[PDB]
Amino acid sequence: RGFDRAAYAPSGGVFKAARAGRLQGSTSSLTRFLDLPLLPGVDAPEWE
Amino acid sequence: CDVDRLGDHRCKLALGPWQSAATVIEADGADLIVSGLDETASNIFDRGVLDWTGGANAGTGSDIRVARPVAGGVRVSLWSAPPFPITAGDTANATVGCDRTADTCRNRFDNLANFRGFPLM
Repeated sequence: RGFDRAAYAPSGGVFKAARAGRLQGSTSSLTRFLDLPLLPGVDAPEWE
Repeated sequence: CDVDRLGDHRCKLALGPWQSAATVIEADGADLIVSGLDETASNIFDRGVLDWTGGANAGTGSDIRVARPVAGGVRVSLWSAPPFPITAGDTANATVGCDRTADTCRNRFDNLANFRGFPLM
């Protein structure tokens, strides 16, 4: 059966790759404390 | 991408400038050294075809597995040895090779209109 060393020599391929993005990054929250006067339309507004 | 073989009607390749004309400086079967090819042409003709106008092949070309520029003109390594013994100085036609990677297709030709590429799924 005919065979060639050159035929078996490697091209090296196309090396295809696909971009991916994964998950989310943790942060320290900037909590803000508010002291507005209590207003109507809010349930139980006394010690809130 | 199905740009694939360049110049396919569905592929609608621009063709034109990339194609080049070359002659063989030396005959080494698969590794024949060629002349008339620019250093820039090498590595762009990688995965290309090297139709030989001269000789029995008469425009039939073994695929160039790898194109690397060397002294004395680019040395072309074909995927397979050419059918029939190829004389040095035989007329040849040099063709670009399309990797078909979507990015490669885009960089070389950018045929968005005819890219059968599905890079992101």
